[PDB]
Amino acid sequence: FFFPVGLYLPEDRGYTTVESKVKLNDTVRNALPTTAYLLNRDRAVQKID
Amino acid sequence: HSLTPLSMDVIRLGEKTVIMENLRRVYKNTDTKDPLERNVDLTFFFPVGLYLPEDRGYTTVESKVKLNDTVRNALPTTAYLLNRDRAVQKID
Amino acid sequence: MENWSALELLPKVGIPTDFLTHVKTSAGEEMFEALRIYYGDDPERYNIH
Amino acid sequence: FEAIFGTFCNRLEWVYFLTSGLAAAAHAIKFHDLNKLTTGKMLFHVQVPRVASGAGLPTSRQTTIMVTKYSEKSPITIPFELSAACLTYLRETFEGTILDKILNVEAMHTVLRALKNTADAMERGLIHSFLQTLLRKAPPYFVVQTL
Amino acid sequence: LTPVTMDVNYFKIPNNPRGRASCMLAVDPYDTEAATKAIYDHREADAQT
Amino acid sequence: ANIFCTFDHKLSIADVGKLTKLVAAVVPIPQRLHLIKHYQLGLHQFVDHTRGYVRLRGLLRNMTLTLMRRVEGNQILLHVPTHGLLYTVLNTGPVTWEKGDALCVLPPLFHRENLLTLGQWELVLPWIVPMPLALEINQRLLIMGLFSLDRSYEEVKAAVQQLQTITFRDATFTIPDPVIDQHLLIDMKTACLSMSMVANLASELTMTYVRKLALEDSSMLLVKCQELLMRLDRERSVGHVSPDDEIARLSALFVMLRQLDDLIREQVVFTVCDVSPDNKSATCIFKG
Amino acid sequence: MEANIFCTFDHKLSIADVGKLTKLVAAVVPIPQRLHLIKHYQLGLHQFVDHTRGYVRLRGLLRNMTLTLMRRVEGNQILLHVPTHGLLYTVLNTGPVTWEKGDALCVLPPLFHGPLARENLLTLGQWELVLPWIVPMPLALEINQRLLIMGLFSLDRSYEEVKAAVQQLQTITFRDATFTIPDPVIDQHLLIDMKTACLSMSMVANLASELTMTYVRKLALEDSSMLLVKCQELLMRLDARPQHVSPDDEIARLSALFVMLRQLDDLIREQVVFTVCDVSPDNKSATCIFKG
Amino acid sequence: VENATLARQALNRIQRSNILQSFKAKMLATLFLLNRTRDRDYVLKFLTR
Amino acid sequence: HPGFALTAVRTDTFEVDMLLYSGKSCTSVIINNPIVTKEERDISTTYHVTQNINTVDMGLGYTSNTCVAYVNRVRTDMGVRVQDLFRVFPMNVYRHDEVDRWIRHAAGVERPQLLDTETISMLTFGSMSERNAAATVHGQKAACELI
Amino acid sequence: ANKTLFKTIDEYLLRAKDCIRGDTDTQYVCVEGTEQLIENPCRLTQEALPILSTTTLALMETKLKGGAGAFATSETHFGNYVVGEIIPLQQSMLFNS
Amino acid sequence: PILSTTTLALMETKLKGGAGAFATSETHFGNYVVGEIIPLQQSMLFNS
Repeated sequence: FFFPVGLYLPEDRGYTTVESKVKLNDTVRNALPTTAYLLNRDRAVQKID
Repeated sequence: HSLTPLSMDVIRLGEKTVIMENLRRVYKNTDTKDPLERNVDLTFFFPVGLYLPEDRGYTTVESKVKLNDTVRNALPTTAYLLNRDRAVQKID
Repeated sequence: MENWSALELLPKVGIPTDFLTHVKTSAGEEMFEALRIYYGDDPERYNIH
Repeated sequence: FEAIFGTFCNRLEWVYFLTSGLAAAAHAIKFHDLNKLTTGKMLFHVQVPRVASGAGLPTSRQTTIMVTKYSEKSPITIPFELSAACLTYLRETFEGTILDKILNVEAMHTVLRALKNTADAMERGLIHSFLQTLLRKAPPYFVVQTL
Repeated sequence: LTPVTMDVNYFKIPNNPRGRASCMLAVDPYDTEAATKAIYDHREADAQT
Repeated sequence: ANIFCTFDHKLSIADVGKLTKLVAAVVPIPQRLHLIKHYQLGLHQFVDHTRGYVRLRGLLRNMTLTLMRRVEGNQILLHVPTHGLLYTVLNTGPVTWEKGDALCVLPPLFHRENLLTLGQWELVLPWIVPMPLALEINQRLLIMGLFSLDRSYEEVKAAVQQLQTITFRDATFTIPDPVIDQHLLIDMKTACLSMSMVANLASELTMTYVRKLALEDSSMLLVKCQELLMRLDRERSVGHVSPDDEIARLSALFVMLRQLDDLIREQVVFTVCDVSPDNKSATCIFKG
Repeated sequence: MEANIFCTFDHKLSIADVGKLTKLVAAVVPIPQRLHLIKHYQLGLHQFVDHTRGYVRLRGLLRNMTLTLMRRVEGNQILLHVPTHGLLYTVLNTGPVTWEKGDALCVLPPLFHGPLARENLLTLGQWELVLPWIVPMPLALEINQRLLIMGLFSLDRSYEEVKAAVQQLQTITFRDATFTIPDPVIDQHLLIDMKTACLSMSMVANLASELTMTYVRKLALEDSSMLLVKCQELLMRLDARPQHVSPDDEIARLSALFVMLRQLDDLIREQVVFTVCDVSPDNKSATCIFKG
Repeated sequence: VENATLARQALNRIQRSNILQSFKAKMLATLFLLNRTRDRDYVLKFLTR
Repeated sequence: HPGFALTAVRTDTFEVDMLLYSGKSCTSVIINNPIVTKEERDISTTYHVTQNINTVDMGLGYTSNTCVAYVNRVRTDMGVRVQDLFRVFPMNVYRHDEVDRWIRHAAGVERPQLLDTETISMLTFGSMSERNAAATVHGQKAACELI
Repeated sequence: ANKTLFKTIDEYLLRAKDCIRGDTDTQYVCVEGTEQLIENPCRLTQEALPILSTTTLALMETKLKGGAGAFATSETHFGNYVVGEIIPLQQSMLFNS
Repeated sequence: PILSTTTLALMETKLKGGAGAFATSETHFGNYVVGEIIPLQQSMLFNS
């Protein structure tokens, strides 16, 4: 398996399709991710930044 | 004026009966293609850069997506397609 | 080295050999370790020494 | 020592035309002297069904239109080959020992196999040509259902 | 490591993690020159993208 | 070595008579299969409005030649002539033959009675002419290619008028121009420019290579070559190179020579020995 | 005279070598003499192949050598057959060169190829049946043209420049194969060929029609195309009515020019030996008509 | 077995490209068969195939 | 945005097998006995066999229908790789050589560096200009044309 | 090609077909009579079919999320649009796996 | 590809979703979900 962490998406062509399902407060830490969340072999939630 | 009894499969439909024959048995292990396996061409066309009138501008999607207020989103300078496999394919 | 002449001359067992793919397709793509193909009538088999 | 556990041959299936279901679409006739001909003509009496009409509506007078059909040609070809050694050991038989008879029977059997393979090739070529003509005559589903 | 601008869509489907596809069942067999051109030469385009 | 040819089209009585009246003419077929279709029979499969006469010569060089003598039922019998044998051949060009001459095959430049037309496909046969006439025709056409690029000044038009008419024994032929609508067709332009560049490139390269050969066994031939080169330079002039550039020039000269090989080496196809008021036909020995 | 040639071996033969001989039936082999009966030493090209005397010498010897097909070979009797002009023969190709329908064949000394083996087949202690390459016209005339260009360029040049020049020139690709000339050497044979080439080029420079020198330039003023861009680019490194015109003069000048060109042309052209019309789908053999 | 009837020669580049696509799709479809599906008809069809 | 709109047209090829229905005795075939023709050579002899089968159509209107039954693969990639017009029209150049070289450098199309028989044949008539791809994972490159 | 209905359709059966060699990695014209000609309904219809395309990744992502036939709808935004696939082709082919 | 998110919000949305919610790879303004191909963590390792 392979997965990315810390990618930056284009701001000029930025978009969302989940505004009707989730909302986050305005904070640059949310805007620019430095972390990737994952599952274990169990259903636990895991962190790697 | 003489007949030989041979056995095949027959379909019954619409008060007529039709013989079913799979000619795969003839063309096995030979050079010539079976003519019943045909190729078909279809032509596809799609626009890019097409401007939309803004006096009659409209949206029917606002509840599903929203875009960053940028000039790049206003002008459709690129288009996206699917490949032979279901992935996005960007043309500009 | 294999002597295909002996194979062709000697009496052979008649089997209804058949397989999913094509004879030339499997021959070209090297399903068989050793093979010899000729495209006509070949006089080489007739002479014996 | 080395071991050779057998020699195997392919008893390939034979195919014929009039034994297949495709012959039902056909109507087979044999005509040896076709090579004398440069035209094929067929005459039909396709009588037209019609309906008695009203007081004076314009309707057809005619019965039994006589449209003529021409034959379309489609020769089929296949080569088979024999080598000089095969002919030498076939006809110029040697009164010698058993090995000469081995070569004699091998040449006879290779000629038998070549002739049988060529006959099966003629059968399959007839089937292929007939199906090609059927395909080139048959319109697709949408047009015929529209008609 | 990976450039900040790497396309996010690359990670949404099964792809080669090295950024260029070398599914060498597509390359001609026993053609070392073609295989090495496919894997390394960037004057020619990638495959599957 | 026989070939059978079948028409997809529909024949008729007068059509068959026109077909058979060329009893023993020569027809070129692309490749010798046992059975071929009528589309392959003749030059009709090659011609178009953009090509020009030169290509038909080069394609005729590699196209197999074949003699025809029968009309069967729906198919035509063809025979491939073999080396060393003698055959009966027809006279199809505008020329009259004489015993002992050699024959060449040419695309037809003049013509209706040959036209066996079926569905706007036409049985266009090539020309059988003696070698001097073939050489003269090819040379005059190639020359008239040169005169096309100017073509405006009066003396050039007079010269072009003179080239068009060629006189041979007991006949005169109105050879057509190789240019239409003042445009020179593409293979004609290509061969003309290749010949001209061959001459031009040799003019430049000869001095350097005569010097380089002179450092070997100097002889009278190289001295006369050098003298002629100075003479040419003096007449023309009053009007350390990189190895790869030099090799490019040399390879270009040699490949430009190769493109012109088709027209220079006029190949013989037959030699005649029969004199006839029956001149329609003659017997020939085959060469190839 | 002889329609049959019988070659016999001094050595005892193994059944493996007899099998190889009966496999090599329908191949081409060269003979020096065209004679009834020859020993096996003077069969093949191992007799003449001293790699010190380069490719040009071997080509000159081989083009004088006569050719024959292989036949009823048995234990210590080869029975080669010399083909006559015009008949249809079956010939088995031995080189890696692909044969396609309609091509004319030429005989040349074998070149190098990628698998680097060279396959020292049929070694009778010392004697080894080296067999020539039968090549279609474009590749064979490419060998000849590249050899002549090699000789013409290489004179009065240092080995460093010549290193890159031969590294680009010696390698030829034809139908996506990879060949290279074995031994480019400047013999008196190639020197005389270059003498002929230089004389021919001088003559075509001298007697050529005056307008054919300037036709390219008139067309360049007329046209602008990739072909003509390259044509001008060649001549650029040294860079209206004619006051008179006479068709007879042009006819004579072009006849002389054609004579000179045909003199220069056959320094590269090889006399075709076979013309193909058949191919086995494995490229291993073809049916050909012989030219003499 | 699905591509059996198309190839009658050493595979063309397009043919083996289609073969590679079928390989990948069929690999990802059935990688862990009994865990992902338990229909009697589907498992019977898989076994008979 | 350049200031104009582009509309592309593309062709995609599928691999299909078809089902065709045919009418009982829809067409009649007339055949002769096979005729053999000999061609004798030194090592081997080849025999050519031909059969002049011809067909007469006995249908008033169409008697056979074809259907496009089942598709399982797309031969093309359904890609967006546009058509290289510099390959389609190789003879054309800009009048000014600097402009031509700069444009062909910006478009990423290779200019022919040296004269050879191949390039002359391609410019005059044509040849296999566009080479095979390096790895060709996605099938046949579709000709995506632009108007 | 303007002929009677029966004549134009039987001509379309006879010769109105395309041919492309299936050897090269790109579409070259086939050599005459090499392999079967490829039939083309659009040649008779003289129409081109639409293919699923969009001018923004937002709508493409929305179509991917919509798991039941979303490819067939041609909704649009301010100056941004999707062109629906009028033939259910993409989901038809991918069924084969 | 394996299900991973750049924030716990989209992880909460995935845990809220029903069967087959892991295969969708939606995005936010600067946050995104990458979806797994095989239903590995949806049903494959547990099934019970």
